[PDB]
Amino acid sequence: TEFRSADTHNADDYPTVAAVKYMGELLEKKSGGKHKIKVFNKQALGSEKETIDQVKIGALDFTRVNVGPMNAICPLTQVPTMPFLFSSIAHMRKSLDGPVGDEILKSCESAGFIGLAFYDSGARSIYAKKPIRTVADAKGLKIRVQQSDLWVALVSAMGANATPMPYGEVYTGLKTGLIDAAENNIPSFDTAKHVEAVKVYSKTEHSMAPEILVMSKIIYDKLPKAEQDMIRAAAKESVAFERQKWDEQEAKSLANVKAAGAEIVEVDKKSFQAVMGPVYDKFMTTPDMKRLVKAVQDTKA
Ligand SMILES: O=C(O)[C@H]1O[C@@H](O)[C@H](O)[C@@H](O)[C@@H]1O
Repeated sequence: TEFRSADTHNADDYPTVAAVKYMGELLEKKSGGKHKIKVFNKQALGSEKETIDQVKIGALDFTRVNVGPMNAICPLTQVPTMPFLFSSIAHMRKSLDGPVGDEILKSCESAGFIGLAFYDSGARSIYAKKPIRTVADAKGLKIRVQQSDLWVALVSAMGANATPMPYGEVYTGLKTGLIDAAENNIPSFDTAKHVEAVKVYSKTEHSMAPEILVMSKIIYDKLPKAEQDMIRAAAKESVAFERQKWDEQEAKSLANVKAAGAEIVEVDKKSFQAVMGPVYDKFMTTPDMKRLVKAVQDTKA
């Protein structure tokens, strides 16, 4: 069959878009030409939030979204959203590739989603019209976050005025002054044109919230077991491809924003990490959550 998958990013060569297309090619091979995937980027099938609900009801086969908007519906996705959980990108990758990531993916089935893969999204940092070098600078900042209570709390802990909005509204919000800041990785800041509106990128690196690729359980459950396995394998094998493309995009977008006049500011990251204890207290509240946070931070370099 020809499955459909959604992506919010406009660029046809964005790493997450390229990665699901690659998955589709692997799936065609593994299935002897039976199954294919068509990727609808440019949020053609809806915002992230909208596509998650379409997948839930079986109207959309796959969606590639950030863990952020999955935080309430698949609560263990909150774990890798947590601020300063991972010590580095390498640590994130090892954690998500291993039993921690796999447990989180499997946990989404109770909510109607087959978790298939985590894709790299770098580290997220604040961008604004002024530098944010300490949490004191963040106090009162009118900043957009993704649509989850955890995300609101995470940035609120910095003293900022966190405002949940869908991604597609961010560019205009920054241009018109409806919001004064947002936060994201460099490729997003670049490709969504946020850099056109605000130039100061303060490297708070306050989350490494990865992407998650989910399939509709309703659709998955109707396929033969052997074909379910093909889909799982194609997804898993696409992660290495996504990561290589992601590394390349990080470099390209950094060059782009620097050339466009972005001011990249180094910060006292401990200023920001020092305020996050209560976010763990308020959100990492179940035994599974506590065990997974510990498992991540027990992971050896
Ligand atoms: O901030 C956001 O909403 C966006 O952040 C980007 O990093 C994710 O790639 C994209 O999936 C999210 O929709």
